[PDB]
Amino acid sequence: EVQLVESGGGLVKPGGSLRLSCAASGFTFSSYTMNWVRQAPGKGLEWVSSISSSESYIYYVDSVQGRFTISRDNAKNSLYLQLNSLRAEDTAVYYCVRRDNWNYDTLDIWGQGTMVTVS
Amino acid sequence: EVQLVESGGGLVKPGGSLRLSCAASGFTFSSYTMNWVRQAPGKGLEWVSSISSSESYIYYVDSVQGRFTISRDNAKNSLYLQLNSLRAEDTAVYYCVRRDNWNYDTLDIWGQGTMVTVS
Amino acid sequence: EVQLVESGGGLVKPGGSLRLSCAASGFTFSSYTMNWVRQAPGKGLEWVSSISSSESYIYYVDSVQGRFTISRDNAKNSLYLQLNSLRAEDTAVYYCVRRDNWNYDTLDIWGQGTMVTVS
Amino acid sequence: DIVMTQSPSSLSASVGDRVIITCRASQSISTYLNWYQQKPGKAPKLLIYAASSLQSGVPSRFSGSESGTDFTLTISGLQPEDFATYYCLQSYDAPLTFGGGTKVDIK
Amino acid sequence: DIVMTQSPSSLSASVGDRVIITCRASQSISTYLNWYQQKPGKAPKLLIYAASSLQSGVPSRFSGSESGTDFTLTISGLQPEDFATYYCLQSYDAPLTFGGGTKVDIK
Amino acid sequence: DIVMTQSPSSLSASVGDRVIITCRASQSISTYLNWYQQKPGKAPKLLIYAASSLQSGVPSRFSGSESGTDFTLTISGLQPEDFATYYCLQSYDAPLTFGGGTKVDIK
Amino acid sequence: AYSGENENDCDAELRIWSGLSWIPFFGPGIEGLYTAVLIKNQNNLVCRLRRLANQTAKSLELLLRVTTEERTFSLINRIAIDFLLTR
Amino acid sequence: AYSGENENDCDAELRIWSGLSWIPFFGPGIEGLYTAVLIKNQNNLVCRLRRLANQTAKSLELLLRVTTEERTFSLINRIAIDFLLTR
Amino acid sequence: AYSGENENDCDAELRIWSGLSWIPFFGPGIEGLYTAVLIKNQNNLVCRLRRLANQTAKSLELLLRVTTEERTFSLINRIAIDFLLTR
Amino acid sequence: GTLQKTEDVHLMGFTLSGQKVADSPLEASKRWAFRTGVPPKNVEYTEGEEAKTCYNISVTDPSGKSLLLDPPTNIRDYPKCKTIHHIQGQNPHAQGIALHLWGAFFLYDRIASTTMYRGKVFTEGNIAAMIVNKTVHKMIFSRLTSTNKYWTSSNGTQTNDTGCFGALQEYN
Amino acid sequence: GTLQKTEDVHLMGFTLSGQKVADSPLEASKRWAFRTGVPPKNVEYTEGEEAKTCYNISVTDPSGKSLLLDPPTNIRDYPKCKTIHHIQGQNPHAQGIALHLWGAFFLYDRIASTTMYRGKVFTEGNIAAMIVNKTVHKMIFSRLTSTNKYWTSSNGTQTNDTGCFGALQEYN
Amino acid sequence: GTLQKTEDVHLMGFTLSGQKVADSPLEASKRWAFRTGVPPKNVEYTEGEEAKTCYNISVTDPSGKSLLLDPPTNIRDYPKCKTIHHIQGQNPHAQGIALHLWGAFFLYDRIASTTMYRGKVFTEGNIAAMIVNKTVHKMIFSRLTSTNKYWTSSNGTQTNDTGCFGALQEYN
Ligand SMILES: *[C@@H]1O[C@H](CO)[C@@H](O[C@@H]2O[C@H](CO)[C@@H](O[C@@H]3O[C@H](CO[C@H]4O[C@H](CO)[C@@H](O)[C@H](O)[C@@H]4O)[C@@H](O)[C@H](O[C@H]4O[C@H](CO)[C@@H](O)[C@H](O)[C@@H]4O[C@H]4O[C@H](CO)[C@@H](O)[C@H](O)[C@@H]4O)[C@@H]3O)[C@H](O)[C@H]2NC(C)=O)[C@H](O)[C@H]1NC(C)=O
Ligand SMILES: *[C@@H]1O[C@H](CO)[C@@H](O[C@@H]2O[C@H](CO)[C@@H](O[C@@H]3O[C@H](CO[C@H]4O[C@H](CO)[C@@H](O)[C@H](O)[C@@H]4O)[C@@H](O)[C@H](O[C@H]4O[C@H](CO)[C@@H](O)[C@H](O)[C@@H]4O[C@H]4O[C@H](CO)[C@@H](O)[C@H](O)[C@@H]4O)[C@@H]3O)[C@H](O)[C@H]2NC(C)=O)[C@H](O)[C@H]1NC(C)=O
Ligand SMILES: *[C@@H]1O[C@H](CO)[C@@H](O[C@@H]2O[C@H](CO)[C@@H](O[C@@H]3O[C@H](CO[C@H]4O[C@H](CO)[C@@H](O)[C@H](O)[C@@H]4O)[C@@H](O)[C@H](O[C@H]4O[C@H](CO)[C@@H](O)[C@H](O)[C@@H]4O[C@H]4O[C@H](CO)[C@@H](O)[C@H](O)[C@@H]4O)[C@@H]3O)[C@H](O)[C@H]2NC(C)=O)[C@H](O)[C@H]1NC(C)=O
Ligand SMILES: *[C@@H]1O[C@H](CO)[C@@H](O[C@@H]2O[C@H](CO)[C@@H](O[C@@H]3O[C@H](CO)[C@@H](O)[C@H](O)[C@@H]3O)[C@H](O)[C@H]2NC(C)=O)[C@H](O)[C@H]1NC(C)=O
Ligand SMILES: *[C@@H]1O[C@H](CO)[C@@H](O[C@@H]2O[C@H](CO)[C@@H](O[C@@H]3O[C@H](CO)[C@@H](O)[C@H](O)[C@@H]3O)[C@H](O)[C@H]2NC(C)=O)[C@H](O)[C@H]1NC(C)=O
Ligand SMILES: *[C@@H]1O[C@H](CO)[C@@H](O[C@@H]2O[C@H](CO)[C@@H](O[C@@H]3O[C@H](CO)[C@@H](O)[C@H](O)[C@@H]3O)[C@H](O)[C@H]2NC(C)=O)[C@H](O)[C@H]1NC(C)=O
Ligand SMILES: *[C@@H]1O[C@H](CO)[C@@H](O)[C@H](O)[C@H]1NC(C)=O
Ligand SMILES: *[C@@H]1O[C@H](CO)[C@@H](O)[C@H](O)[C@H]1NC(C)=O
Ligand SMILES: *[C@@H]1O[C@H](CO)[C@@H](O)[C@H](O)[C@H]1NC(C)=O
Ligand SMILES: *[C@@H]1O[C@H](CO)[C@@H](O)[C@H](O)[C@H]1NC(C)=O
Ligand SMILES: *[C@@H]1O[C@H](CO)[C@@H](O)[C@H](O)[C@H]1NC(C)=O
Ligand SMILES: *[C@@H]1O[C@H](CO)[C@@H](O)[C@H](O)[C@H]1NC(C)=O
Ligand SMILES: *[C@@H]1O[C@H](CO)[C@@H](O)[C@H](O)[C@H]1NC(C)=O
Ligand SMILES: *[C@@H]1O[C@H](CO)[C@@H](O)[C@H](O)[C@H]1NC(C)=O
Ligand SMILES: *[C@@H]1O[C@H](CO)[C@@H](O)[C@H](O)[C@H]1NC(C)=O
Repeated sequence: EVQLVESGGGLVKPGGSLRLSCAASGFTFSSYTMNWVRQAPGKGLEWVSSISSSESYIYYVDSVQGRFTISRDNAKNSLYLQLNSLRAEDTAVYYCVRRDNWNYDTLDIWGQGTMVTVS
Repeated sequence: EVQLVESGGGLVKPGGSLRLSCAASGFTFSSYTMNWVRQAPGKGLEWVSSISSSESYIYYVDSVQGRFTISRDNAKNSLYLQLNSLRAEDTAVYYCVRRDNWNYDTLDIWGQGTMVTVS
Repeated sequence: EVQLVESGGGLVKPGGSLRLSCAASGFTFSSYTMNWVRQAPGKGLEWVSSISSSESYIYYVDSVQGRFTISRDNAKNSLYLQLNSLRAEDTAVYYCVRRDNWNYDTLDIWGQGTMVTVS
Repeated sequence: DIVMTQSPSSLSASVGDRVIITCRASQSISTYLNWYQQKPGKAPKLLIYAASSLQSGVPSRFSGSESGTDFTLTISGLQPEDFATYYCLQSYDAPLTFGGGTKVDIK
Repeated sequence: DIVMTQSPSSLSASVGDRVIITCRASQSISTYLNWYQQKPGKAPKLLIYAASSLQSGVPSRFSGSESGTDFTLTISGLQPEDFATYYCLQSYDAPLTFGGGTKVDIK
Repeated sequence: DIVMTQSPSSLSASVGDRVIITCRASQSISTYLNWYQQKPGKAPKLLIYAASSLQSGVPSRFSGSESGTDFTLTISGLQPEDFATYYCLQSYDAPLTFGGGTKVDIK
Repeated sequence: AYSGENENDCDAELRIWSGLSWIPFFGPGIEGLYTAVLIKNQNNLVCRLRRLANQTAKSLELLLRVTTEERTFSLINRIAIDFLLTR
Repeated sequence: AYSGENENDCDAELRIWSGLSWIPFFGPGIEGLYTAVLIKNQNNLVCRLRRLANQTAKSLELLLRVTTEERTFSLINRIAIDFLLTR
Repeated sequence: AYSGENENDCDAELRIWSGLSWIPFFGPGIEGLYTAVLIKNQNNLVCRLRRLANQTAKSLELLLRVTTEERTFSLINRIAIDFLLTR
Repeated sequence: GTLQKTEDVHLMGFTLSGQKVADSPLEASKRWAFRTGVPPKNVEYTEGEEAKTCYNISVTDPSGKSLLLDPPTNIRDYPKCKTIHHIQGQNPHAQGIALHLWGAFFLYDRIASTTMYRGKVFTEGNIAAMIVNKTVHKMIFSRLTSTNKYWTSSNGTQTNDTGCFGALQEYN
Repeated sequence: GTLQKTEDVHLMGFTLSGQKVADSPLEASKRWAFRTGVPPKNVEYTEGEEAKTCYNISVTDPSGKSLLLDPPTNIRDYPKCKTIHHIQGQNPHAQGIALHLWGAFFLYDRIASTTMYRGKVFTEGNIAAMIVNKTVHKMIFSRLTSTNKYWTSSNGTQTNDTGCFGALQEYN
Repeated sequence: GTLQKTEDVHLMGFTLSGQKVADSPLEASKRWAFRTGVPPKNVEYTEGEEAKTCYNISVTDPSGKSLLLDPPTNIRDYPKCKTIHHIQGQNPHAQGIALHLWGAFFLYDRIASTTMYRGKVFTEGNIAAMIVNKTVHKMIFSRLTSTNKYWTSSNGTQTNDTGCFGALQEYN
């Protein structure tokens, strides 16, 4: 069973930091590109970041560029997302999603998600 | 009608200068190599000089080398021949002749000629 | 008739020099590689040195390396062997042998040999 | 940034009906399109990938086709569990982009 | 300098006669030879070029042939207007050179 | 240094007998082996070369064969003048090396 | 067929740099010559290409040791000349 | 067929520079190596060759921009290797 | 067939210099690269090869005079490209 | 195998980072070593992968001459780097030139060297060869601000677990 | 298309004069311009047309360093020139190297450069490629004192209708 | 004629000693002469014959500049020499570069030059070309301390029967 598990989300004051985690199980985490997708209340899906296995291609959605920082630790099978200078528009449920680089880069393994509220 | 017309020939004292002209009509003068051929009284034809269209190949018959100077002005469709340090053997009728560079470099268009007398 | 003739061998005190000669006849001496083979009393054959025609490949058997010196003079059709710091084990009959470089480098022309005694 | 235009924004359908959902790209993304199916309070689930391939464990009512930049989701026979909000996502270059969605209601 | 030797220096002929005029080069000039026809007090007129070709407006009595450095002018049938002084000119390298000529008189 | 092992060190034979003499190399010397025949107080004489070829003036009782590093001298029919001490010599690289020999006596 | 439960030494993502414009004075400068190109691991191409690169460095070092050029070696004609000689 | 009422950017005239003598010490010096050669516009060759030269300078500049050789490029083997690869 | 009563300008004897080892830092140094090789005059090969060497130096000098390379000429591709063009 | 021109032939420069190798300056150094007797060797390639970690190394000996070799004119920095690590300082005397312990090349601007040159941004990697024509090259090939980090080395004896340039210290 | 050796392959250097272009030093200058960021590039050719106007340019900046690039050793003057124009003097400071506004090359002795080198006689032109064997080369190819003119440039602002080297003045 | 790769192609450097030519320093000198107007030319070859006599020549003019040309970086001594003759001294002024009177090359470490370079051990010889594949190369190719002699030259007029470097004198 392949599973991604999110934690580290809570209530944060607008203008401060909050760090999200993810912990892989079942698949080789060091071999795959990992993404972060959030869904703001009652809105659609929104891709936010991706980090490649070797950490050499790193991408952000310009709404969050310079504000958020993605990274990973391949030994710990863990995916991290540091959220800085949080905004009223940053309120969203965040998933950690695995991109399968050998089935046309498809996002197939999603987590249950964690809620991040900026009030 | 393609025509070459000579002028500027007269009587000159042995040891001075005399300038001949030619004025093309009917053909493109800038595209063709022009020659000067003289005939001394009762003698045969004698090629004296040639100038190429771009003025990059210039030739003289060693009897006149360093003494005569050929040039052309392609905008004016005009051919010139400056005769310097004139001699008793320079008495001859001078034609301006067009060389056709696409029919085996043949001299086909002659002028009526002008008489140059060095007495 | 192809012949090699040895001379210059005698009785020498242990620890001094002795010079052997050879004088070719019948074949071109400048075109062939020459060898020295000795036979110690009641023992087998023993190759000692070779010199190539152009004198560019020179070889010795390590028992004699640095002690003996081979050379040749192609104009004189002569082969020489300088024996230095002679030993009790250097007592042997020495032949001059031609190596035929166009019949698989075979030693075919031997001389009658000369006796070298170190007493 | 590659844009993704899903159509319509909402659709009404009954059980057993044929449903057509379309998806249009700003640039050409080849076959790198996926389709998702999301229910309120649940992570989105992957139905189509490579614009036409079927994910293991997905019924064969969902089907995808590609014609240039134009892509199509197609649910020929609707079950009472196929009422959900679908999206197309281009998996070609980054930033990766999702469509607006499509709310499929009961008719 | 390439030299040109025309032969003979003068020739006597009648009307209707066949006239042969020859032309010899010091070096090989390929087919770059021309023939002219000059009357007293008139510019010379071009008859043969490329050693054998006929200039527009020239009658077909004149004809040229080439054999190595040797060239030939040939007027098989003479009119009362073909008595003039002819020359061969090499158009190959410079200085360009003309022969001595050939005076064709009435016989 | 290439080593040469001749076998046996001595051999007893009669006239008309077949005699087999063998010769083994440490490394592979191709066909660069020669055989000699030496009598007491005489320079050695060349019998086989190129491992199998016959020297001009040698009778055809002597014959050589090669099988890898292994070489064979063979005198099928012995004359009363074929009792002598034989050696094999590698003519391939230097130092050039001779075997121990083989003393052929009368039996 | 290909799955990242198999690869362990390859990042499956790969981006590379590769009128009067052809005139030197009018063309790009030495820091404006390169276009960004994207290469997909469609048939495991990216990991085959990483593998090829990692494998070639023995042939390549040996060849560069063979040669006495101490300025810059040109491999393209080399590959071509051996293509034409292989047939 | 060809007439200078047609050409306007071509001079139809063209001259170019191209026992023990093969030994360096006995051969010509660096200013005695060239022979004068004459090329006739027989089949409009001179104006085709001027035209070719004028046309090649886009391929040539582009190619010289492709390359990192900062000493001297060798075009002859290039032309040859593409002749052998075209077939 | 071949006999030294025939050759007069050739020495029939000829010796020439020609795991992690392929890595530059682990391989031989610039004075440890060469192996000694022995060449036999089996079919008069050594004297044919001396003769070839002596004969080639006219083609070779002429060719090196043709060229403007003042650093180092590469003959191997030249020989190859003419092999492929000869056929 | 189809080849039409020499332009169809591509030498791609792949990085060691992309093959899951740790490219920190303390982990990259230990893959480098000086030695004497082997000469520099250069080769050209046609394109390159955008690397993650590049190096601009300018370390000098207590005398003052720079350890690495002064680059030729055709040596330029690596085109696309995400992070560049300026290694700079003073290191004990060491003879020879710095090579790779793996057999990989120091990738420059379309030049791969077996040795690193002073003053130039390189990445570690390798060269592949692939042959492709235009029809297939159009489908296989679909048609930036660097972060600068600074380090210094200190003169004295290196430890047994250290790169050739010694222990490195990040500074501002 | 028949090719037997590499010797059959001819790179002919044709001049701009021969294609009806004005090659006076005041008209040639305006075809030349300095710029930064593009490097020199050289190529070899096998023969060349005898040119009509060649240039030997030695202009320097008020500092003193010569504007043009010092030529490599293999750069020699153009073999056959009918007139050589010595352009020499002092010109305002200008960064980069002088290239051709047309894409044509500066033709040297069997070397075509994209930039002109100080101290060397070049002509403007282009390179053609033709392939011919001996039978046809024998029929297609049939088997001197220069005039020196001298010019100087003056330091200061160039006019809008002027060559890169400024206004030129002929002298004795 | 069969060729598979470019590796099958061998340029062998044969010596003049091996073709029965006298290579003493007094007999080799007379095969060498200086001249002006011909430039150096180099070529690479793949292996070489072990030579018998090599030369390490360092003769200078009464000014002080060395007659021969300073070698490029890729010029190394001849690998396998049995005897090396150090020719060293002071010779009258002579313009140009020393070439071979025979057309033979000065063989270096896998480089053949038409001129000898100062400070480098060369031998005289020639280059052959042979093509062989592995099956036949395995049978055609079967898989040291130098003696140093020292000579000096004296400044003044050479005799009519003398090498270019003048009369040579062996010393200790
Ligand atoms: C293609 O891609 C592959 C995979 O990425 C890459 O492989 C790596 O190659 C290097 C160089 O060969 C390897 O490094 C060697 O690894 C061994 C194994 O132990 C280390 O690694 C394992 C696994 O990670 C660890 O568990 C362990 O703790 C060690 O870190 C070491 O023994 C080697 O060190 C010795 O050799 C070095 C040579 O450079 C010496 O510098 C060092 O001092 C050691 O020397 C000792 O052993 C030598 C053995 O030959 C002996 O000769 C010496 O005398 C002495 O006794 C070294 O670190 C690395 O492990 C490989 N990684 C993997 C995952 O396989 C290729 O290099 C790459 N190719 C190219 C061209 O890029
Ligand atoms: C092969 O052979 C051909 C024929 O000989 C030769 O063609 C010539 O090329 C040059 C360079 O392309 C041309 O020069 C340009 O010409 C135009 C046209 O106007 C001039 O010419 C006409 C005709 O003679 C005259 O009537 C008129 O008065 C002008 O003199 C000009 O507009 C060009 O100037 C602009 O471009 C220059 C580029 O170098 C700039 O330096 C200059 O400042 C001008 O820039 C302006 O226009 C640009 C247009 O692109 C624009 O980008 C700029 O921003 C700016 O607005 C220039 O002088 C010449 O006319 C051609 N001659 C003919 C007969 O066609 C080829 O060059 C030759 N090829 C090779 C490789 O040798
Ligand atoms: C391939 O292998 C062959 C064979 O080994 C080798 O041949 C040798 O070539 C050289 C150079 O060509 C020859 O040297 C010339 O020989 C003649 C003949 O006389 C000498 O030799 C004979 C025979 O040994 C002796 O009996 C006699 O006494 C002489 O020593 C000489 O006449 C030559 O000297 C003249 O030419 C020299 C050119 O370098 C001048 O330096 C010298 O001053 C002399 O000049 C005079 O003659 C010239 C004749 O052309 C003339 O041009 C001058 O104006 C002047 O009047 C010279 O010594 C040698 O004999 C050849 N040896 C054999 C056995 O044939 C090849 O060189 C070799 N090839 C390569 C590339 O390595
Ligand atoms: C890699 O590291 C080296 C060494 O730290 C950096 O070299 C420095 O580069 C700059 C920019 O080219 C040089 O600045 C110039 O210096 C001269 C004086 O030398 C001055 O006249 C100019 O105005 C300008 O400031 C600087 O000198 C040079 N330093 C050294 C020690 O060479 C190099 O830039 C680094 N490369 C990258 C891409 O970061
Ligand atoms: C192109 O222009 C340059 C610059 O005007 C000319 O350079 C000059 O060339 C001559 C001949 O080579 C040099 O003369 C020599 O100078 C040295 C001292 O430097 C002296 O020892 C020699 O006896 C000899 O006179 C001269 O110095 C040199 N001038 C400069 C400034 O470099 C060049 O000749 C021109 N080329 C042509 C083909 O006209
Ligand atoms: C060929 O002849 C030349 C000239 O005689 C020899 O050159 C000498 O080579 C040695 C060893 O490389 C040099 O020694 C070194 O010199 C420097 C000072 O220059 C010193 O710091 C070093 O410790 C070392 O002693 C020597 O200077 C040099 N002499 C000259 C005049 O250049 C050369 O070695 C000869 N080659 C052979 C293979 O014999
Ligand atoms: C390119 O090569 C492919 C094989 O990969 C072949 O199918 C195709 O026809 C080729 N195209 C051209 C234009 O040569
Ligand atoms: C290193 O050299 C510096 C001078 O550049 C000096 O201050 C320092 O003491 C040296 N350190 C050691 C450990 O030798
Ligand atoms: C450099 O300064 C930054 C803040 O500007 C600090 O966070 C960092 O630790 C410093 N780096 C060092 C001391 O190496
Ligand atoms: C040279 O090429 C021509 C075609 O231009 C051909 O007719 C002729 O036979 C060729 N000659 C040789 C010797 O290959
Ligand atoms: C040009 O520089 C010279 C000195 O070389 C000086 O005499 C002159 O005044 C300067 N001219 C201008 C216009 O600056
Ligand atoms: C140079 O002097 C000549 C006479 O020797 C004169 O005709 C010419 O005009 C002068 N050139 C100038 C002043 O530029
Ligand atoms: C090598 O070439 C020889 C001819 O010399 C031929 O008989 C042999 O088959 C070739 N071997 C290979 C492996 O190509
Ligand atoms: C040669 O030069 C030296 C100085 O280096 C001098 O002592 C000697 O007299 C000179 N000899 C001759 C013959 O000029
Ligand atoms: C050098 O000294 C040796 C003895 O050490 C002597 O035999 C030889 O003749 C000397 N060489 C000369 C004087 O040229």
